[PDB]
Amino acid sequence: TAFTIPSI
Amino acid sequence: IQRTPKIQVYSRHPAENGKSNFLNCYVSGFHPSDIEVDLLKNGERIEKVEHSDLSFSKDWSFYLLYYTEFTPTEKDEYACRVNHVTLSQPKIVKWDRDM
Amino acid sequence: GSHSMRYFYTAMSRPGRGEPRFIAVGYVDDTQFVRFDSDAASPRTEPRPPWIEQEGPEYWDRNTQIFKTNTQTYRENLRIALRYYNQSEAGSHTWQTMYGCDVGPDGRLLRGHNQYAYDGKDYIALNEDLSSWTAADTAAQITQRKWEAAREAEQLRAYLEGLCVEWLRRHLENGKETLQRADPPKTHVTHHPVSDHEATLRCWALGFYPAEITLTWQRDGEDQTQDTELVETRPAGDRTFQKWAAVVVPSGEEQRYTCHVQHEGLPKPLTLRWEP
Repeated sequence: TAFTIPSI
Repeated sequence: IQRTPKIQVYSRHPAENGKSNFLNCYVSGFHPSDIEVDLLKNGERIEKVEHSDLSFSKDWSFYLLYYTEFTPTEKDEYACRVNHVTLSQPKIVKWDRDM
Repeated sequence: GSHSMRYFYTAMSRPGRGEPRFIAVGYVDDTQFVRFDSDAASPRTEPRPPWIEQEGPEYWDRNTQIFKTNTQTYRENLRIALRYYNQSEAGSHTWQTMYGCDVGPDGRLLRGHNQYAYDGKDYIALNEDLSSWTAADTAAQITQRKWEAAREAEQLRAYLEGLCVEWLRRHLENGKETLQRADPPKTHVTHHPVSDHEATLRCWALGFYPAEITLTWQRDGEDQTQDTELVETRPAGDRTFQKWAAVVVPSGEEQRYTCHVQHEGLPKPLTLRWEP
């Protein structure tokens, strides 16, 4: 559905 | 760093004096995202104007679509007024039934 | 032919005017189907295409949740990014990310995507092998070893190869009627005088989807690339697009010019001329 991106 | 926007004023369907239609002004290739747009009718700006959600191309510059319903007539004049951070002053573009 | 589901995130910092804003939009080829804006009164994921609407509560919930976290995620990013570049808390900076999965005319995963850009410049990007990263500057390399250290690359893949594609396939079925239908352009050439010796020939292509097209002009069979004036492909508003080419010819020779058009809606390429 949508990804939970990791911080920089 | 900073890129001034490109501008396109046209209609959804071919111009037909009398029949109704849609007025389009498409801003593209600008960065940063912050920008102001106005649709004009003989110098005065239309009240109800809608626009597209913010998105960008693969060179990262942003793009948006501003549209409004209208009935193109013989003498009525229309244009787009755009202002960016890359602009010393606002830029106005006249609509041309042939472009 | 082949399709793709794609996501776009954009975050802007505004010193004094509140927490940084986050807007997320989702596509499937050139069609949009979702939107999320931390700057809306009561933010939630909203539909933008008819077909997506049939999804149940859960879907909308889970997504809105993911999007709320991502709002906090990118806010730490704007903050962090300041230390990576020795920037002050007084300026405004945009963060841009893209990520998706292309599928092939058959169903299986064709290729994955994920890039990042700070203020329009490319920061870091996962390579097509879906396991390593390409950094653009020392800052980016700080980000890289973090991601390498946390096996972040693997997570992304498990998605791109699983969830992402599994949905692109579903999204496509519920949207057969439009997502999987090409609308070939309606073409025609126009004439516009200019000088008693010159004249403009404008080749049009209207109401077409998807937006990928190709309009070319030719003088005696040879290309007129450096003499043609192409306008960016602009959206019609009804979901289709428009585009036009132009070339200025001498009065008389107009018949020595031929437009050429290609679009997946066309079986075989086209060839038009001026029909006076």
